[PDB]
Order: sequence, then structure tokens, then C-alpha cells
Amino acid sequence: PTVSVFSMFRYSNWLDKLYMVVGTLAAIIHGAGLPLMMLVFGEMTDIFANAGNLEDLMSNITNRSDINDTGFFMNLEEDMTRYAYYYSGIGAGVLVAAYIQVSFWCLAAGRQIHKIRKQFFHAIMRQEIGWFDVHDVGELNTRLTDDVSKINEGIGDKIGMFFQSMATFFTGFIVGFTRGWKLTLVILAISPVLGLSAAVWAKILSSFTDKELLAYAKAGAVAEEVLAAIRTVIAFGGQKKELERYNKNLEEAKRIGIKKAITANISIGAAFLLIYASYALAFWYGTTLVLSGEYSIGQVLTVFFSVLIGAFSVGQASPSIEAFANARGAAYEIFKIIDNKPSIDSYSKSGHKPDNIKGNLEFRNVHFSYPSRKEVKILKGLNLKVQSGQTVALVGNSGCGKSTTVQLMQRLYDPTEGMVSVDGQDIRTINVRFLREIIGVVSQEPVLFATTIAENIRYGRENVTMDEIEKAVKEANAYDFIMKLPHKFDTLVGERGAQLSGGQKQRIAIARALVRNPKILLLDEATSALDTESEAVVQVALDKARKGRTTIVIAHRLSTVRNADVIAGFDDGVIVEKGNHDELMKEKGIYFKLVTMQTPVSFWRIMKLNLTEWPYFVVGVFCAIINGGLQPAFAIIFSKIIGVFTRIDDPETKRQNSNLFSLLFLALGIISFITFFLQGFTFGKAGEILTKRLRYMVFRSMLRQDVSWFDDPKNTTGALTTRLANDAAQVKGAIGSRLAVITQNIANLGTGIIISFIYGWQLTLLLLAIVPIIAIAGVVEMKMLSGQALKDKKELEGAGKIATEAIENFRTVVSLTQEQKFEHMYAQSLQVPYRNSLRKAHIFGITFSFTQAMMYFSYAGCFRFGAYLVAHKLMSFEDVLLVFSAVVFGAMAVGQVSSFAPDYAKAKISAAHIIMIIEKTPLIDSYSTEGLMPNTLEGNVTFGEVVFNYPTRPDIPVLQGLSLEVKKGQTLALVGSSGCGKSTVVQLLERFYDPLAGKVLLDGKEIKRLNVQWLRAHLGIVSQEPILFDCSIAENIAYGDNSRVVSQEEIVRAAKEANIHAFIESLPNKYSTKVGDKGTQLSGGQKQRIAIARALVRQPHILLLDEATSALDTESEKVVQEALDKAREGRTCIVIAHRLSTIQNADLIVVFQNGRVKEHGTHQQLLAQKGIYFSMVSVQAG
Amino acid sequence: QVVMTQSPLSLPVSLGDQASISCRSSQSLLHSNGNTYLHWYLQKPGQSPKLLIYKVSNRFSGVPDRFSGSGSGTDFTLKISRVEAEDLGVYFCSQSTHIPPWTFGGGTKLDIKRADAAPTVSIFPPSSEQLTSGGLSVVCFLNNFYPKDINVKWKIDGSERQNGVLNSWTDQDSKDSTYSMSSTLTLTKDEYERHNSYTCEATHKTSTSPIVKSFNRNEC
Amino acid sequence: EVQLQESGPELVKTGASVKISCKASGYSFSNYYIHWVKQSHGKSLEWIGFISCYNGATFYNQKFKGKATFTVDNSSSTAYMKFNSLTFEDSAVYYCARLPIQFGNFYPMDYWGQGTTVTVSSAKTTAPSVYPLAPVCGDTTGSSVTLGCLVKGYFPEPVTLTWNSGSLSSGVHTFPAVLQSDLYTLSSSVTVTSSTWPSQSITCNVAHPASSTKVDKKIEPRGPT
Ligand SMILES: CC(=O)O[C@H]1C(=O)[C@@]2(C)[C@H]([C@H](OC(=O)c3ccccc3)[C@]3(O)C[C@H](OC(=O)[C@H](O)[C@@H](NC(=O)c4ccccc4)c4ccccc4)C(C)=C1C3(C)C)[C@]1(OC(C)=O)CO[C@@H]1C[C@@H]2O
Ligand SMILES: CC(C)CCC[C@@H](C)[C@H]1CC[C@H]2[C@@H]3CC=C4C[C@@H](O)CC[C@]4(C)[C@H]3CC[C@]12C
Ligand SMILES: CC(C)CCC[C@@H](C)[C@H]1CC[C@H]2[C@@H]3CC=C4C[C@@H](O)CC[C@]4(C)[C@H]3CC[C@]12C
Ligand SMILES: CC(C)CCC[C@@H](C)[C@H]1CC[C@H]2[C@@H]3CC=C4C[C@@H](O)CC[C@]4(C)[C@H]3CC[C@]12C
Ligand SMILES: CC(C)CCC[C@@H](C)[C@H]1CC[C@H]2[C@@H]3CC=C4C[C@@H](O)CC[C@]4(C)[C@H]3CC[C@]12C
Ligand SMILES: CC(C)CCC[C@@H](C)[C@H]1CC[C@H]2[C@@H]3CC=C4C[C@@H](O)CC[C@]4(C)[C@H]3CC[C@]12C
Ligand SMILES: CC(C)CCC[C@@H](C)[C@H]1CC[C@H]2[C@@H]3CC=C4C[C@@H](O)CC[C@]4(C)[C@H]3CC[C@]12C
Ligand SMILES: CC(C)CCC[C@@H](C)[C@H]1CC[C@H]2[C@@H]3CC=C4C[C@@H](O)CC[C@]4(C)[C@H]3CC[C@]12C
Ligand SMILES: CC(C)CCC[C@@H](C)[C@H]1CC[C@H]2[C@@H]3CC=C4C[C@@H](O)CC[C@]4(C)[C@H]3CC[C@]12C
Ligand SMILES: *[C@@H]1O[C@H](CO)[C@@H](O)[C@H](O)[C@H]1NC(C)=O
Ligand SMILES: *[C@@H]1O[C@H](CO)[C@@H](O)[C@H](O)[C@H]1NC(C)=O
Repeated sequence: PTVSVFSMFRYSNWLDKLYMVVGTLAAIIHGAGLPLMMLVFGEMTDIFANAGNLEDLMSNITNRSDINDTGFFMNLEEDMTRYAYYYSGIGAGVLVAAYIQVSFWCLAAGRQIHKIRKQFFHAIMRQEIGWFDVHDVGELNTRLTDDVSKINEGIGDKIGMFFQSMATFFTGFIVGFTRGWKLTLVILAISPVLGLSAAVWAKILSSFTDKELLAYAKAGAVAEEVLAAIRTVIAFGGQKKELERYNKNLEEAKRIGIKKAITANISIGAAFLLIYASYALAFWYGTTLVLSGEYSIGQVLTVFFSVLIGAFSVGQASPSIEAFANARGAAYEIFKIIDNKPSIDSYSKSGHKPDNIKGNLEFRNVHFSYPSRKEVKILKGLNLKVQSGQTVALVGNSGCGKSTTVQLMQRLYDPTEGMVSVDGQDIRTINVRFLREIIGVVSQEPVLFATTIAENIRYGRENVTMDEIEKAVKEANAYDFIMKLPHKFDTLVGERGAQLSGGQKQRIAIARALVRNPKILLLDEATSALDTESEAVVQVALDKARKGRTTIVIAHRLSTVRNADVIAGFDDGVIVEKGNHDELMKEKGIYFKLVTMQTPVSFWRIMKLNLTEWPYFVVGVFCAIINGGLQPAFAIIFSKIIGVFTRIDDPETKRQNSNLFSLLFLALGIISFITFFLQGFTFGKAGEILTKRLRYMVFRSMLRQDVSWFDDPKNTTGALTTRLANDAAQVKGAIGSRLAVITQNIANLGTGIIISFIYGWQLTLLLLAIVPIIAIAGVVEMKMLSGQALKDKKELEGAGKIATEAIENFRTVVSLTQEQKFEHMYAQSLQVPYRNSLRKAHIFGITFSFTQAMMYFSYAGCFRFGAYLVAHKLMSFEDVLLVFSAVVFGAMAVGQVSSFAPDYAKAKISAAHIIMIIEKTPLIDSYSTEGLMPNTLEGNVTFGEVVFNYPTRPDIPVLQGLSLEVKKGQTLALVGSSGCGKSTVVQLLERFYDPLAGKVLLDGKEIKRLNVQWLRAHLGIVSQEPILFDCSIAENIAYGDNSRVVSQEEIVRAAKEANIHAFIESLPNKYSTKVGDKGTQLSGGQKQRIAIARALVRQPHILLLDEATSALDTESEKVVQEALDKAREGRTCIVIAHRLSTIQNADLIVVFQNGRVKEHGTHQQLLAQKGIYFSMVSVQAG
Repeated sequence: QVVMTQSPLSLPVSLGDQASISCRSSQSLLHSNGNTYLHWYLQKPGQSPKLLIYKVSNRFSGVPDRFSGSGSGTDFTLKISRVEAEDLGVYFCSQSTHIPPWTFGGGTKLDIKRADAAPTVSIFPPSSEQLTSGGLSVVCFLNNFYPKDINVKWKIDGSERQNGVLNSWTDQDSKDSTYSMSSTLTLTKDEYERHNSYTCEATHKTSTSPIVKSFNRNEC
Repeated sequence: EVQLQESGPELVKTGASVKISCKASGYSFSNYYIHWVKQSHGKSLEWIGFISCYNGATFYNQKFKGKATFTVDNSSSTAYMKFNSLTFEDSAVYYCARLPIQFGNFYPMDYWGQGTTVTVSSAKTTAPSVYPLAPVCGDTTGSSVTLGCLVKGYFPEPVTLTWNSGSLSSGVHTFPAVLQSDLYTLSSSVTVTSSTWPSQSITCNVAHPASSTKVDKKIEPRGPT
């Protein structure tokens, strides 16, 4: 699961091997630049302290004219110029070193990740169909996104900051042992707890978001399950139970979040307590050593400061090890993909290529099974020999594998037994790509790339001019719809052929295959949705180009099969019947039976959502008022310690003031712990119950909505669970964290500036000039430490959706062998974010080094002006130290706090969208009782002139004014083509869509005036695909009846009536057996039977069936239908199915054609007048 | 400038009792704090002056428990209780709390406090060798006396001589605990033969009659 | 262990320039001041000045501004005082003492050097004039008799006067050397009984090293002359 670190950096140039070495040398040199500034700070404060001690003695005596005072402070004013030169030198060196190290590591990352990305896509276009069938399609795309982002975050910049932190730690210890070791051993005795506190501080500062998603992991399943099955759920009326289950999950999630917030804030409070207790110990022992007359004050400042910076930087080194371990663990998979090579190399030019390509097909003893399900053997040997120009058709029921034979032809796989050959030699020694280009194949359901149609028809082969394009499309007879639409070669077809119709799509797909000019043509169901005349002209064109080529046609319509060369028949995988038309006529087999039968708006109204919980906000604002003013208190106490140690006094007065301030540090630590814990707890509680109540109300206002609001292209299931998962937790940052951060920063900086203006005026004005660049020096470094920006990966994947539409449409391009064109398209689509990445890699280094140098230059300028002010006697050294300490440390605290907060602008926009969802009222209300409530009914339905257009497809009408008359107990079958408005009449009944025109009378009562929930209560259906919920089977069937005490005798009675009682009573924990998502554990016929049992508990007066025997056994269809036939009396029953067994015994039968009712009446009347329903009956009987 | 005035310049303590030395300022040595600074040092013969008491009540570290300071205002005192044989040597008293004259004190020796005695005055005329070389040096020795305050008068022909007299006092003897001194009168050769009577008079406090010793040039 | 130690004695000429050195050992040299004080012969101590011993900022008393100069040396951690234009009034014993820079003037000068001794003179190296003295002729008042020779005019110190090569320490007093017109004088005396003298031999043995002169004088009685 992990790679070694030697193999991790293997795709690198000499230039990146130089970039990494120079960017770690400059990282060490930049890392050794803070303790070297502590040396200068110690020696400068020692100069200031020694001049000051000397000064008092001269003062009482007086009478010394001017030179004596001059010379005493002129030595100070002269020596501070040399120390300002030292500071400026360290500042310039740190500027150059930090720019070089950041820029060179980010350039090494950019070049390496570009080569990784190109090699991974080039390897994934060598990987067979079988690997796609075993692994995934969507997890592959998230593997690309996640693994590239994790490599870029792993070897990107964190390897530089790790070496910088190691250099800072080692330089700090070397300085702390070379100045004074007796203090460094005390702080080294402390320093494990210091490093542990810093490590856990950076740890819980790093993640900050994963606990919310692992708390919502248990509740989002119910969300995605209900939003996936929205129409069936509001068709049953089970809003209330799923609402209560969502509540039961959210209470647990909120309680674990409460525990998380309390524990994290206690941890950071204990971190602050340990920092200030380390100050109290360090300065108590330091002033013991100074008043002993053994150290100076500058020696104590240098050793302690140098030691503490080293310990916290080696603590802050901790996230880089985690990021690098994650990069190794994410790199192993991409290295596994780019390592392994298949047996069938689709780019090896060591394949063999024929020249005299003559059409001849040889199959002998061909056994093959799918590697997805290898336990089942579909094929048990097929032997064929097809000559040139021989139109071979294959007939049989669905399940024998005509599509299997087509996929076996193009070498998408290999047969486990035997040997296949094309014109003498076998496929197993000759080239795959040259063979793949010469076999033009149309599959069953083609896919069309969403480019212009000229490029689509160009996609067969490289150099095709428009004259061959026009000849091919006129052969395809697909020029009329080209002529009527604008942009006749410039029309961008939408996603998956949604812009055009199906017949135009299949005709231009035939064109797209014919532009290759192939040697063998293979059609698979080429006229599924096509009409009469266009299939006729397509088949005439197919016979126009069949004389030089070998052809195999698979189709259901026998109009295009009767004019073929050889007809054959599959049975159990084995080709059983052979010969021409009349040979199978006199053979009297299954084909004889077949032919015998056939003849923004929110502006701080986000506080309105949380006006109810005022006391949490009151104690939070109070604790932020206190906890903002703990940097100026630290400025006061630190400045007063050094102001004690500049002037002369008694030894006992110095010891008293030193002990008092080394106690005031510890008092500040305890107050910091208490107020920080209390603020963090109360803002955690307010934000958490805001997230809980807003998730509840957003879920309920989602569930009140119409079906037609859920079919919107902007309102998808993924977008709604994003608006419930990601954006519900983003509304706490617009109010609670915003008030905490604004109040904390005001009491951090305003009182520091006011104290500074009272004590020293001129220096406060100069520092107010230089202050915003130090604040930006806080925020930019804190943004670099923990996730600066993630828009570049979004731009990357938005340009790289070519990869997604290449992987999703892999089934066409493995036939077209057009891999190299897609690889070069990806290589030329990566090129612009490459330049954007290099531009960002220079600009970020420039601005980071500008702020990092402006810190040291602020030190130099502030202390030179303070030296002048002390020398001309307008303030003291205690006051310049107070002004500088308060303003600069307040600015860095403002940066470090205001970078920790989440953003406010996107939080405000997300709150505006959540308020948009909350405020909206649907056109119908499921909770209202108003309408027509009659006490009685009969059960007669009358449709008249009903037209319906889909709201997502307003230009395409699926209905053209149907009408229907249903009476009591009338088994009404609805037969038609796939996609002619079969479930549309169900959706018109169940109050999903209300039609724009038409009239529907339910027993002389119009449905538009009735109660909405009453119609949804009385009837009960079975879905087109059975969906169950994440519980047991007792709660699967128990969902059928709601607002009612569900009796278990009805449960076992319905399980016996649906003949699912056996499969339930066989299972261990029989009525408590936990079923996963959508019934993925148990089989399809069993969940179809439990869907029958779930509809059966409703006892509906109106019953609808939509494909009641899609996947079900022949003995199970009778035991399903016996309960139906004993219970079809009393209730109106309407069954829609493709199997004719429930259609023969039906009462009245209605055939549809493009939405229009063609034939209606009794079954014998439709069997008398031979129309289209006779051809529907003529399928497989006899 | 303040001027400390250490009140005894000798202090004849015995061996094994109490002794008191008294520093006395010329201005109130009370600072603007509540503290009064004057420090008491011992100085041995020929070695470095160690520190004994600082900030008159307190005590340094390493010094034994006999020494104790007291007093305030402009009157300060060190007291040695149970004086050993090791605490002999001068004792002075820093400082002024008004600096930078930063003044100091006189000093106070300590003695062994003998019973009194009388000096054995001897006289010696200039010998033949310096009378050959042209000069008189007549000397008066006086040995084995206590205490160390004696006045010697060189009377020539009944008149005092306070010119050309040199006096040298030895230190206190170790074994005998007494003193001695020598007086040398140096004049020329020809001034010797102008006067006959030379007397050396010793006026000690333990003799009401000053001990005279005399000689004449001509008689031998 | 905190120890400031100084150079040995000097024997300079008038108008010359001399440099004396206080070397500090056992403590952190860069904090404490170094105060130089001066004790004459038989007077109160007198404060000359102080040197800051971190950067080198001096401060002198007003009597001594211009005729003294303080330097420091941080590498070997010493402090030097240089006298220029010496007169006779600058012949004394000089001490160095430290004082901490943090609580300066509110702390005593806690550690002192042993003090060097500067002896300004002008004359030249000179042989001593040894004269023996004899008791006044005529009467003897008892058994005790006192003798003793004097040494005049010599330069420089010291003179190891020694009675009978050290075979007599039963009355030998040696009075310290006095100054008279930049020349020295040292006397001595012995008290012996009436039995040895003048019946035995007793001699002064003056041994001046600075001219290597060894003089022996036999003390004889003054008879009738
Ligand atoms: C609680 C407390 O009072 O002590 C803290 C601390 O937060 C303070 C004092 C720090 C601290 O810095 C100093 O006190 C300091 C003193 C003399 C000379 C130079 C620095 C701190 O070093 C900074 C360190 O914070 C960081 O993690 C910084 O990001 C960073 N140090 C920097 O100051 C810095 C900022 C920008 C660019 C380069 C450096 C840091 C990163 C890794 C390891 C150590 C420091 C911490 C929590 C402390 C200390 C240790 C005192 C400051 O930094 C920030 C951004 O918080 C500097 O001004 C703020 C004021 C803060 O209160
Ligand atoms: C342009 C941005 C990066 C700011 C660059 C900072 C430079 C211009 C600043 C920072 C430190 C400053 C120096 C600090 C000290 C002094 C000593 C003074 O006696 C002369 C001016 C001088 C020499 C300053 C000149 C200007 C200076 C070098
Ligand atoms: C690689 C070179 C060109 C970069 C120059 C960086 C300079 C500005 C840095 C690096 C080494 C630093 C010096 C390292 C040691 C000390 C000793 C200390 O008692 C005085 C400051 C002093 C002298 C530092 C001053 C600033 C300094 C000279
Ligand atoms: C090894 C583990 C326990 C951590 C390291 C602790 C050791 C090395 C450190 C921590 C505190 C340090 C002590 C702190 C104080 C001083 C006083 C000094 O006058 C002698 C050294 C001495 C006594 C140190 C000896 C070394 C010491 C004991
Ligand atoms: C009220 C809000 C707006 C700001 C709060 C600032 C508070 C926390 C700050 C500002 C003034 C500071 C006080 C100013 C003076 C001193 C005297 C010192 O010997 C002890 C600390 C002490 C007492 C400070 C403690 C903290 C302090 C009271
Ligand atoms: C004299 C007194 C009134 C001066 C008060 C200082 C004021 C003007 C300064 C100091 C602290 C500053 C705040 C610090 C932090 C932020 C967070 C940022 O996201 C919005 C601006 C905001 C809120 C600043 C606004 C201006 C501010 C409040
Ligand atoms: C953005 C604001 C805070 C910055 C204003 C510009 C600053 C850099 C300029 C404009 C006015 C200037 C001040 C004008 C007057 C003086 C008085 C002089 O005796 C000390 C310098 C001092 C105090 C100047 C310091 C720098 C200064 C404050
Ligand atoms: C101009 C005079 C009158 C007032 C100056 C007030 C200063 C202290 C205020 C005003 C503008 C404020 C800045 C405004 C914007 C932000 C961006 C934020 O991400 C970090 C803090 C930061 C950088 C603020 C720091 C403090 C700040 C610079
Ligand atoms: C970007 C910032 C940090 C650069 C440093 C600020 C510069 C412009 C300021 C800060 C302190 C200022 C110095 C303060 C003191 C004096 C002494 C005066 O007699 C000459 C000007 C001089 C030498 C100023 C020059 C300009 C100066 C160095
Ligand atoms: C100040 O005092 C001193 C002595 O008290 C004196 O020399 C000086 O003239 C006085 N005046 C000035 C301007 O220094
Ligand atoms: C200090 O003041 C005195 C006058 O009292 C003057 O002579 C001297 O030059 C001044 N400077 C120094 C360094 O002594």
C-alpha cells in the first residue's frame, strides 16, 4: 500500500534533481534566520539596558552641562546604526533564501505532476475492457482527481517547510547552547511538553473539517436514499417516517459534534496554559540568574527566545510527515496502473499486419466466459465459417449472446478454448490495431461524442474531406435533418445524443461507421427505434456496399433478414440450425415457428436564522472581549519585566517585582485557558444547534416540494445532497465565527493601539504605517501552512473532462481504435493550466518573501527610531519596548486569528441559497387537506384529450391527446414500444405531473379539485425498479402502510400471498435481516416479489402494475398472478408489461403509437382485425 | 561629599570579649527608599579588604555569627562579640548614599590590651665614623612600652628642637604585645660642637614625670 | 571563588608613566564595573573612578580627571589604569573592586584586589652608610645594655639587616625605613646582658641586594675618648 521513497521520485529530470537540491539548501538557509535574529535582539536590548543603568548615577549629581549626557546616549545612537545594518542583512538574506526555496520546490512539483498525469492517462488507455468491468468507472475518475491532488500536496511544498523547520530547530539549539547553557537545560527539560503541545496545536489546526463529514456519514445515507426515490416516497406519503429517521440520525451526529468541540477547545486551552507556564518558569529562573550576577538580560532573552522558537518549529514540522505518507499511499495505485502491461499490447508495432485482406471468418471450438461472472458459462462451443460477401444473420432470444459474439469478434477479449482465424492465420499472432480499424461495427446503443457533427462523422478516420462526408451521409439518408437545423456542420450535439432524436442518431451512427471504408461490417440492432422507409433506404444502402465486404447483421425485425445470404440460430450459446431460408423452412425448427407466427439577496439577515439562541452569543461575545485583550496584557507584563531590568533599584525591590510579574504570567495563562475554553464551547454549541435545526427545516422544505421541482437540471440529487451536506455547515461561519473573530480582533488591536498612543506617540505613528504588511505576513503564512487555494484543481478537471468522456465512452473507442487521437487531445488540453501553475509558483514565492523580509525590516526601522527617541529623551526603553511589542505582536496575532476563521462571502451566498430553498412554496401542497373530500367513490376513470409535455423537454411532445375509459374491475393492458408513454399514464394518475390540457374524471370527480393526499392514499403501485430502504424486510413491507398500526399477521399473510414467505422464513434473523442499499444483497426476483408484497399491504381500490415480470421465473409468475386474479375483483386493475401472458387474459387492451391510442376494445376484436397488435402478438408464439 | 568620621582610631580590645566601632556620617544616610546604606569592611595586613556587613543591619555570606551591625540616622555601630585571634586589622565604613564622591572612612586598628609599662629610654651619641664624615646623627631609642601614644622632645641646651627630627614606630610585638620607637636628630658636623647638653624627654601617660635621658659632648 | 589580582610593586621615576592591571578570574567579566580607589600612607581611602567593563565608558573624580586613564581587555579579562606625569603625591597603594551593573550604587563593592603599590622617587641607586653606635661611656645602671647600628642614606628598599648572621634574636628590634629628602634610613637595636658585652663579639651584617653590598661592623666601646 506504500511505495519506497526511492521509487516515489522516479519521474524527474536532471533539472528537477537540481531544483530539489537548491530548494533544500535555500530552505536550510532560510530556516537558520530566526535564531540569528534572536542574537541581534538580545545584544541590542543589552546595549539599551547597559546605557540606562549608567544614566541614573549621572542624574542626581547634576551640573554636567551637555557633553556628558551627549556622549552617553550618543554611543547608543551610534551603535544602533550597526545593529540596524545587521538586521537589514538578515532581512535581505531571508528574502532571497525564502524566494528560492518556495519557487524551486513548487516548480519541481509542477513538472513532476505534469509528467505523472500524462503517463497515467497513457497507461489507462492501454487497459482492457475486462479491467474496466472488474474495477469501476466513477471510482477511476475520483482516483485520478484525488491521487493527483495528493501527489501535488505531498511533494509540493511540505518537503521544503519540513527542512526549514529542521534547520530552525537545530540553529536554535546551537545558539541556545553557545550563549548560556544553564538556562537551555531548564527549557530543554520543559521542551518535550512544548513540542507535544505545538504538535497537537498544528494537528487540530490542520484538519478542522473531517469530523463534520464523519459525523454526517451516518445520516447522509437516508438523505441520498430518499432524494433518489423521491417520487415513490411521496407517492406513498411516507414523508413523516423518513423525516423521523433523519431526526434520529441527526441527534447522534450533533451530540458527537458537541463532544468534538469541547475536547478540541480543551486541548488548545491546555496548549496556551503550557506556553504561559513555560514563560513563567523561564523568566523566574532567568531573573534568578540575572540577579545572581551571572547572566545579562540580553543573554536571557536570546537563549529563551531562541530555544522556544526551535521547539515550536520542530513541533510545526508534524503535518508534512502526514502529507508525505498520504502521498506515498496515494501514489502506489497510480504506480500499479502504469506498471503492469497486458498481453495484448495495443501500441506495440511488433504486431503482424496483412496486405491482401480478404473477408473470411473461421471460428472453431470457441468457449469463452465473462471475467465479471466466470462461474456461469454462456458459450459452450461455436463453429462457423463465413465466406466473402456472405450476409449472415443470427436469430434467437435475448440471452444467447449475439452481442457476446460481436464483442468476441473485434478482439475485445480472447476465447478460453479453441482458436479463431480470419483468412487463414489466427488473430493471436497479428496486430490488434490494424485488425480493429478494418472492421466497421455498430453496437446496440451507440454513443455520440458531444462535438460538432462534422467532427462526429470525421471520427472514423483521419483524412476525410467534405465530399466523402456528403456521400456517406447521403448513403445514410441523414441529410434532411442536417438541412433543417441551423449550423449544418457546426451544430454542437449535446450530452449522450440528447439534442437530436433517436432515428437521426442511429442513422448518423451508421454513417460514422461507414466513413472508415471497412472490410467486414458488423451491425448489432441497427433499426431498433427506426420507422419503415428509413430502415428500408438504410438496408438498400447496406446492400449497396455489401458486395466487396463480409457482413454480419443482428436485428429483431425480419424485414431486413429475409434478403440475406445465410440465416442461423442460437440455442444455449451453440449455433444449432444452419442453411438458407428454404432449408430452415423444410427443417421445421424454431425459425419455422417464428415465420409461421409472423405470417446575493441576503444582506446580514443570516442573524435572523439564529435570533432564538441569544445567551450563547452573549457569553461568546463576552469571552471574545476578554480573550482579545490577552495579547496587550502580555505586552504590558513583558515590557514591565524588561523595564524592571533596565533601571537600577534595590536588590529586594528587583526580586519583588520579578516575582510579581512571573506570577502574573501564570495568572494570564489560567485566565486564557478558562476564557478560551468557554468561548470555544459556547460558539460550538450555537453553531451546532444552528446546523441541526437548519438541516431539519431544509429537509422538510425539500420534502414538501413537487416532483416537477425535483426534475430540474439544477436540482439534481448530488446538488441537493451537496446543499444539505456541504452548505448547511457553512451557515455557522456567517454569524457565529464572524462575531467571534471581529470582536477578538477589535479587543486585540484597538486596545493595543490606544495603550500605544498613550505611552509613546511618534513610534506608534510609524508602526501604524508599517502595520498592515505585518498583518498580511501573518495571514499569508497561515494560509500557506493549511490549504491556501483549491480553484486550480477545479480549472484542471473542468478542462480534463475529456478524460471522463473518454472513459465513459470507452466501448466505442476500443472498436474505433482511436486512442492516440484522444491522448493527443488530452496532452494539448493540459497546456494552459501548466502555464497558470508556473505563474502561480513564481507569484506566491515573491509575495511570501516580501512579507517575510518586511518583518525584519520593521524590526530595524522601529528600533532605530526608538534609539533616536531614547537618546533625545522623549521616552524610555520600557516605552519603546511596550509600543513595539504591543503593535507588532498584536498585528501578528490579528493575522494568525483572522486566517483561522472560515470565509464570510461564500458563507453569505450559501445562506442566501439555503434561505431560497426554505422560502419556496410548491404549486401543490402535500400537507394541506383542502379540496374535494367525498365520502364515497366507485372506481371509474375517464381520460379525455389529455396531452403532456415534459418540463425538461418543452420542444419534444411525448403525448398528442390520448383518451381512455376504465370501469370497475377492467384489466386494462397497455402495449406499445419502449418509450411511447407507458409509465406516463401512471405519472398522470399519481399526481406527479398535472397536464397542460385534457380532462380526467375519476368517477365524475375531477382530480384537480379533490384532496391531494387522498388519491395517494387510496391507490398503490409497484415501481419499474424495486427499491427498498436501509433496514430489514419487515420494515421493507411495513413501509407500504403509513399513519397506521401495522399488524404482523398482515405481514405474514402478504408474504404468503406473494410467495416470499419461504425466502423470509429461510433466512436467519428472518424478520430482522438487515438489507443493504436498494436490495443489493438479495436477488432481483426476490426483491420484485417483496415489492409485490409491499404494494399488497395497501389493499388499493386502484391497482397499477408496471413491468410485473421483468426479472422473474416462470413458476413464480403464476404464483404472483394468482393473488392478483383472486384480488382483481373489486378493484380496478391496470397492468403494463412486455410479456404477453398477462395480456392474453386481460379485459381490454390499448396499443400506443407515439402517444396516440391506435386500437382499443376486447382481445378477440383486435385478433379479428389484423393490425399492429397482430404483429405484436406474432413475436414468439406457435 | 559627606565625610564619615570613624570615632576611635585605635581600640584596645582584649582577646575574648566584645568590641564596638562607631561610624558617624555628616548627613542623613537615609535614601528616598526606606533603606540606609553603609557597609563595613575588614582589611587584614597586606591582603585584600573583605566585606563583612552591608546595609547596616544585614550580613554577608561566609562571615561567621560574631559580627553584628546596628544603629541608624547618622550613628552606626559594628559590634564584635567574643573576639578571636583572627580579627585584627583595620575596619572601615563605606559609603555615602549620595554618590559620586562615594566616600569612605578612616580605620580602626585592634590591640591585645596589655597592662601598662614604661619605656626603657636609651641615648646614643654620633659615633666616630660619622664625625669623620662630617655630620651628627644622635639617636634616642625607647623600648617595651604600652600604650602606643608617646611624645618625645629633643631639647638642645634647654631649647626645643622641632626640625631635623625623624620618628619611627615599630608595630606591636607578637610575643610581648608592646611597642618601641626611635627618634633620630640629624644636623651637621660643626653644629655639634656649639652645644653641650642634649636631652631626650619621653612623656608617657603612665608616668607623671617625663623620663629624661641626656648627655654632654665634652665629658666622657 | 571570585578573585581579582593585581601586578606587583612599581619603582618608577618622577614624571614617568606607569600602567597597573587588575586581572579578574572566577566570574562573568562583562557585567560588573571596576572601581579604582587609592589609599595613601595613613589616610582615608579615596575614590578615583570607575570603568564600565562592558563597553568602556569611564567616569573620573574631579581631582583625577586628566591624570589617569582606564582601559579594558575583554579577551584576557583585565582592566588597566595608566598614570601619566607622576609627582610625589601619587605614591600610594591602589585597589580595584567590583560592583554589579544591575543594582549599582545600592550594593557594596563586594570583592577587592590585593592592591599594588606605586613608589614615585627620583634619586639613584646608592650604597648605604652603616654607622655602629656604642653606649655612653662611664656608668652602667644595671645588667641590661643596649646596642644597635644605624643605616643612612641608602636607596632603594629593602635592606636585610641581620645581627650576628641570625644567631641572635633575643632583643632584635628593626624599626621601619623612613624617608628624608628622597633617601632612606633604617635603625636597629639589641638588648644583651652585662656578661656578653664587651666580652664577646657582636656585629651588624648589612646586606643590600641592589648593589650586592655586604658590610660587617664590629661594635666597640667608647673608652676615654
Ligand atoms: C501565546 C503566546 O503569547 O505566544 C505565542 C504567540 O502566539 C505570539 C507571542 C507570537 C510569538 O513570537 C514572538 O513572541 C517573538 C518574540 C521575539 C521575536 C520574534 C517573535 C511566537 O514566537 C510565535 C508562535 O506562533 C506561531 O506559530 C507563528 O506562526 C510563528 N512565529 C512567528 O511569529 C512568525 C510569524 C510570521 C512569519 C515568521 C514567524 C511560528 C511558527 C512555527 C514555530 C514557531 C513560531 C507562538 C504560538 C508563540 C510564540 C512562540 C512566542 C507571534 O506570532 C504569531 C503569528 O502568533 C509574534 O507576534 C505574535 C504574538 C503572539 O502572541
Ligand atoms: C523596499 C522594501 C523592501 C523596504 C526596504 C527596506 C530598506 C529600504 C530600509 C530598511 C532598513 C533601513 C536602514 C536601517 C538603518 C539605517 C541607519 C541610518 O543611519 C541610515 C538609514 C538606514 C541605513 C536605513 C536605510 C533604509 C533601510 C535599509
Ligand atoms: C551568507 C552571507 C552572505 C549572508 C550574510 C548574513 C549576515 C547578515 C548574518 C549571518 C551571520 C550573522 C552574524 C553571526 C554571528 C554574530 C555574532 C554576534 O556577536 C554579533 C552578530 C553576528 C555577527 C551576526 C550578524 C549578522 C550575520 C553576519
Ligand atoms: C534526561 C531527562 C530526564 C531530561 C534532561 C534533564 C537534565 C539533563 C537537566 C534538567 C534540569 C537540569 C539541571 C538544572 C539546574 C542545574 C543547576 C546547575 O548549577 C547545575 C546543573 C543543573 C543541576 C542541571 C543539570 C542537568 C538537568 C538535571
Ligand atoms: C476591556 C477590554 C476592551 C480590553 C481589556 C484589556 C485588559 C485585559 C488589559 C488592558 C490594561 C491591562 C492592565 C494595565 C496595567 C497593569 C498593571 C500591571 O502591574 C499588572 C497588569 C495590568 C493590570 C494590566 C492587566 C491587563 C489589562 C487590564
Ligand atoms: C482609536 C480606536 C477606535 C481604533 C480602533 C482600531 C480599528 C480601527 C481597527 C483595529 C482592528 C481592526 C479590525 C481587525 C480585523 C478585522 C477583520 C476583517 O475581516 C475585517 C476588518 C477588521 C474588523 C478590522 C477593522 C478595523 C479595526 C477594527
Ligand atoms: C498611515 C499613517 C498612520 C501613517 C502616516 C505617515 C507617517 C509615516 C508619517 C507622517 C507624519 C510623520 C510624523 C510627523 C512628525 C513627526 C514629529 C517628529 O518629532 C518625530 C517624527 C514624526 C512623528 C513623523 C513620523 C512619521 C510620520 C508619522
Ligand atoms: C489608516 C489608519 C487611520 C488606521 C489603520 C488601522 C489598521 C491597524 C487596520 C485598518 C485596515 C486593517 C487591515 C484590513 C484588512 C485585513 C485583511 C485581513 O485578511 C488581515 C487583517 C487586515 C490586513 C487588517 C489589519 C489591520 C488594519 C491594517
Ligand atoms: C520599510 C521600512 C521598515 C523601512 C525602515 C523605515 C525607515 C524609512 C525609517 C525608520 C527609522 C528612520 C530613521 C530614524 C532616525 C533617523 C535619525 C535622523 O537624524 C536621520 C534620519 C533617520 C536615520 C531615519 C531614517 C529613516 C528611517 C530609517
Ligand atoms: C555647577 O556646579 C559646579 C560646582 O558646583 C560649578 O563648577 C559649575 O560652575 C556650576 N555651573 C555649570 C553651568 O556647570
Ligand atoms: C563631561 O563633562 C565634563 C565637564 O564637567 C567635560 O569636561 C567632559 O568633556 C564631558 N565628557 C566626558 C566624556 O567626560
